Amino acid sequence: ALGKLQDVVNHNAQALNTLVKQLSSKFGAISSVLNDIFSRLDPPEAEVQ
Amino acid sequence: FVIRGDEVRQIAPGQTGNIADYNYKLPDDFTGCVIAWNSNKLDSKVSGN
Amino acid sequence: VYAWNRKRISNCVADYSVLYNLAPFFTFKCYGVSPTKLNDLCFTNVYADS
Repeated sequence: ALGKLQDVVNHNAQALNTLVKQLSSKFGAISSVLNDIFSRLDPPEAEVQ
Repeated sequence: FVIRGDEVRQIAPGQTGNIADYNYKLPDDFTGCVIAWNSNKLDSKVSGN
Repeated sequence: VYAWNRKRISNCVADYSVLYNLAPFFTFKCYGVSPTKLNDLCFTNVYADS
C-alpha cells in the first residue's frame, strides 16, 4: 500500500531522466556537438547556432 | 594591396586560402567595408609585371 | 601533342606534395582552385593528360 512514498521517487527519477535526455535534442541546428560546429564552421553564423 | 580576381573571395571573415592564411587575415569580429575593382588597364604588362 | 594520352587516377590517396620538388622553382600555375589547399578538400575523379 506504499504507493504514496514510491510515487515521489518515481516522479523525481523520471524528471531527472528527461532532463538528462534533453541534451541530445538538435533544436534544428546542424549538429548537437559544440566542438563540431565551432571547428567545422566559420564564426559568423556558428555564433548564432 | 593587389590580388587576383578569382581569389578575392578570401578577403572576408572566416575563409581560408593562401593569402587568408599567410598574407592578410581578417579577425573574427570585423566592422568595415571592402572595396575591389578591376585594374587591368594599369597593372598589366605585355612583357610581364 | 596531337595524340595526347589520358589516364584515370582513381581509388587512391593523392600526394601533391611531391610535385613541388620538380623544376628549379616551378612552372606550376593553377586555374580555378587554390593551389595550396588541394590536400584537405576531396574530389570525385582526377583525369591526367601528358
